[PDB]
Amino acid sequence: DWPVYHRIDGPIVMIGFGSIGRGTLPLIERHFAFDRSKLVVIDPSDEARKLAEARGVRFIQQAVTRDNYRELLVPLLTAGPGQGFCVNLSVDTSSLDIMELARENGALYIDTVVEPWLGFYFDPDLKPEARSNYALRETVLAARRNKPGGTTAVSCCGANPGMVSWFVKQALVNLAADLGVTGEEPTTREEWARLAMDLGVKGIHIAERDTQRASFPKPFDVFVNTWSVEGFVSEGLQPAELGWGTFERWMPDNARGHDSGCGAGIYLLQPGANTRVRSWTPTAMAQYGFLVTHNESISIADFLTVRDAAGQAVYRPTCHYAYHPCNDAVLSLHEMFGSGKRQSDWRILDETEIVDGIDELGVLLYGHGKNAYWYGSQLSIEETRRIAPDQNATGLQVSSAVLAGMVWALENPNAGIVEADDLDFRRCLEVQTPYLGPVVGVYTDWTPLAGRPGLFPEDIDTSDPWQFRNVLVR
Amino acid sequence: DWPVYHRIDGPIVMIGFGSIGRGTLPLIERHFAFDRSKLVVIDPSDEARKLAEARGVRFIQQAVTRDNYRELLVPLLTAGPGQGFCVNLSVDTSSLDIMELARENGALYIDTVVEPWLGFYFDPDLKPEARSNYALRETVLAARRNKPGGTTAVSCCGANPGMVSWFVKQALVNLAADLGVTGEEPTTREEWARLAMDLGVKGIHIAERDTQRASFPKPFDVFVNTWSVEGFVSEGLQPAELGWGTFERWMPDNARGHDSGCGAGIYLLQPGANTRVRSWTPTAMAQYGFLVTHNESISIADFLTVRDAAGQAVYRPTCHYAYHPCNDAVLSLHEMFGSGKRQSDWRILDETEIVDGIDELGVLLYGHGKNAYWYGSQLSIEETRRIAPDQNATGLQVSSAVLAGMVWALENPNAGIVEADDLDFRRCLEVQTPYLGPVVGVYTDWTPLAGRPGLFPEDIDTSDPWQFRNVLVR
Ligand SMILES: NC(=O)c1ccc[n+]([C@@H]2O[C@H](COP(=O)([O-])OP(=O)(O)OC[C@H]3O[C@@H](n4cnc5c(N)ncnc54)[C@H](O)[C@@H]3O)[C@@H](O)[C@H]2O)c1
Ligand SMILES: NC(=O)c1ccc[n+]([C@@H]2O[C@H](COP(=O)([O-])OP(=O)(O)OC[C@H]3O[C@@H](n4cnc5c(N)ncnc54)[C@H](O)[C@@H]3O)[C@@H](O)[C@H]2O)c1
Repeated sequence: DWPVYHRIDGPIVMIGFGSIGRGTLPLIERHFAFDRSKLVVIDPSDEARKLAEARGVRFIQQAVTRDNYRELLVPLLTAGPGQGFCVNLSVDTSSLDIMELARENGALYIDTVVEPWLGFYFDPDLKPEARSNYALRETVLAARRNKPGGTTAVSCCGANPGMVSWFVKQALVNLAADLGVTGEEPTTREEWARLAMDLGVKGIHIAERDTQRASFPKPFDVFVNTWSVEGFVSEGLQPAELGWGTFERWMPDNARGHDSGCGAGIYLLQPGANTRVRSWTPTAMAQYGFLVTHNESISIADFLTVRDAAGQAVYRPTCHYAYHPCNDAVLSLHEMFGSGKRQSDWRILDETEIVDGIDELGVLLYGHGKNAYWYGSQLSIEETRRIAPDQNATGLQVSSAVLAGMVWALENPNAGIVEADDLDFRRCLEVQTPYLGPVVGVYTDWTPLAGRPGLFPEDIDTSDPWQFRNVLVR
Repeated sequence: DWPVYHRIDGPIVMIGFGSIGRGTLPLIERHFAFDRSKLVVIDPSDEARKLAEARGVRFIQQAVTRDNYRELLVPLLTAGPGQGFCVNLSVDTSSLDIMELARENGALYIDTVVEPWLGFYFDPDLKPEARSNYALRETVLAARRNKPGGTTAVSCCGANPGMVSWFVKQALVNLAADLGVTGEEPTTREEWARLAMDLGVKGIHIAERDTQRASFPKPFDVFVNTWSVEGFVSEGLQPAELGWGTFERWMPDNARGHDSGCGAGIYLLQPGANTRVRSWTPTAMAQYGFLVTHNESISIADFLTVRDAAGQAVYRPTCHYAYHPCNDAVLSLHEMFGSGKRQSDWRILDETEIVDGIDELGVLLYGHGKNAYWYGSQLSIEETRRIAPDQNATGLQVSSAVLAGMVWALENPNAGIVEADDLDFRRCLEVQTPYLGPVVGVYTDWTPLAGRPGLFPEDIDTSDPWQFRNVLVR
């Protein structure tokens, strides 16, 4: 039967009960020991309230805001007898501020995104740079520098960001092994970074194809998705963003860097969900992905940076999302950008509404001796239904990653603010793998120059197929 | 009961029996008197053969080619008694060569496209300019100059090109009435061009939204459309192309003109089916269309050109396609361009497969005192099934236009080579309108600058919303 990993000795406060909350709650109940009355869910939605009442869980129907979060969360997280756990799966709330509050009060914390308080994403007085995930991530890095160590808080530990950081480490180990390179696997950041450099990894796509289909066709003027519509549109409207490799020799005219921070990122002055890149997955083969900004695009490139004695970067991989969402979400983006405004309505596909499909989610390492290697999960909706309730394949990859992060935080409770790249990737994947369906590594000889140039002139670099110049759809 | 317009006493030679041929044959049998035995269908496919045999129509299973078309077609065209009619609804055949052969033998001719002999659309030695619909149309204009008058041959008389020319004339008439512009209805090309100028029509979109949906979801690696997949992909991979208005102040860097010809066009060094434009239809409201090359983009702009004494163009409207095909076709394009190659299979949706939807097809006249005016057909699949067999709503708009052109040609059989713009639009709409469902004119305050600029800097022209600079998706 199911492993019980740990006792939680205090309140469990779940903030948000949308698609990921609904998928995560049963895993928390499944895999942790605690008094049922210790758990409470906070969400402003009536829909969420009715579901929570049906599950028999405590529910507080309230939006967490800048104005009320201290008054609301501090008593709940410190109810005792010991250390509680704040599980933040919301939108419109500040990850940074709630995280800092949890840490001040000795409660563990996990989220799946660096979310700002409501109002941030569409503030007209904000420059595009300030709306970037690079900038949000830097607030977390600064918080860590200001308060090193202390109670563990896990930032951005979903499927992506989150799990895919663990896939990158496993992929690097697999590439090395497949070359006949034997020896101790890296243990430090510097060793991982040098492994990527030594293997000649030029860059990484977070290469995803969602093939989940609904029993009903896409309705006119309804945005459809397999996870948060609000969250997807939000990130989709942020600037296109990528971790920027040292091998790159070209960037578009509307690309910009950053004055400060870890130094690993650029962004484009255009929305990521209307930016296309040429990419590849085992089931899709060659496909367009959208260049949607993601925390791990920066965090992985940062993690895998090799610096010289002077502190200058001598190696860093390119890293970015290449997202092909479900067909109805592709159509939803076409409708939204085509109308110049958000649809009147939206819906997230429930498992009962999905006829078939998978969420194929992995990391595509390219530029090395075997050209390209994809490593990740091919979780189907059929398998999902067999092993976890109240979610689709997309949800389960995320909720199981939150599970793994919670297990790691409980096992390593004095580690301070950490990213998915900081966790024991083997332990996390050990906890998560029961919920990931097939997990496979696949080589391909495909490159962004396959079939090019065609019948029109193209600005391409034939000496280096994986240059962003060739990947970006222009 | 249905009107029988004329008796056809000679052979009726239908070249091609795909989606449009299948929809047109029943209309021909319905609306003309002739012995069924004088009908002959020529198509290389087994599928076409089985369908023709089921209809009891003579069938020749041959591909018409540059090598055989004279030997194959001349005896069919001249079998008598009296004048034959060549109804050309094929792919991979030269419209020009077959047209000249019909004329040389005294047979009437109609088609729905200026198609080249097989090999042209992907000939690697052709310059982009030579692959343009402008260049193909010039071969027809040259033929007309070379042999003025003579037997009627109707070039490009489907739904679009074809019907939309008649919609432009009716729209201009409606606009004049609404804008209070006085004068007699134009009766010459020169008078039409002057009316468009006097109304201040800056440009015209062929503004289409197809909402037909199938009872099955789009299959992976299958291109799905409501009409010719081969024909759609061929034109989609031709350069983006537009009739170019005198009001335009900007063209993109990869835009090019023509050294010779009528002078009304430009093209872009990129495929039209992967080129988006901001447009509008009554059912879609604001939407993306694809800037797919079309004969009427050039023919309508050329037709509405006003010249001074020197022969210099002083007024010309912009004119181009702004096509939003059915959702499964939108997905098919994303798949094809994302993979960089055609799908391994394709299918055209049958009326028996379509669960609902319309083919909303009209002309959007803009820049005048009432901003924009859309005029056209909103034909539904439900209505289509009630009034015509063996076709969906897209098919019926095309087949009924072919019917109209055939009636016109019989009533005007010595008019020489003509385009849809040369036909009497009232007579043609009188024949076609019973098959068009609701035909409506709608005004809108929408412009391409609606909601712009937004979150990111945009290269827009704020002085004139309808500039191509604002329409083209960059
Ligand atoms: N790392 C990853 O892989 C990953 C994957 C999916 C989702 N996410 C993130 O997880 C979060 C949730 O995703 P989802 O699919 O569950 O979203 P969702 O849209 O389905 O649900 C969001 C929930 O948050 C609630 N909410 C809104 N304002 C709130 C407030 N002030 N306080 C508390 N709750 C509030 C809503 O009522 C809703 O029920 C999002 O922020 C999303 O970006 C991360
Ligand atoms: N103006 C318009 O509005 C409009 C609209 C639709 C279609 N069209 C055009 O009309 C034509 C037909 O469209 P469709 O939907 O019927 O196409 P389709 O693909 O369904 O059918 C094309 C037919 O042509 C046949 N064919 C191929 N090679 C041939 C040859 N060498 N000789 C004779 N026949 C041959 C095929 O076997 C097939 O049955 C296409 O060229 C298309 O572009 C125009």
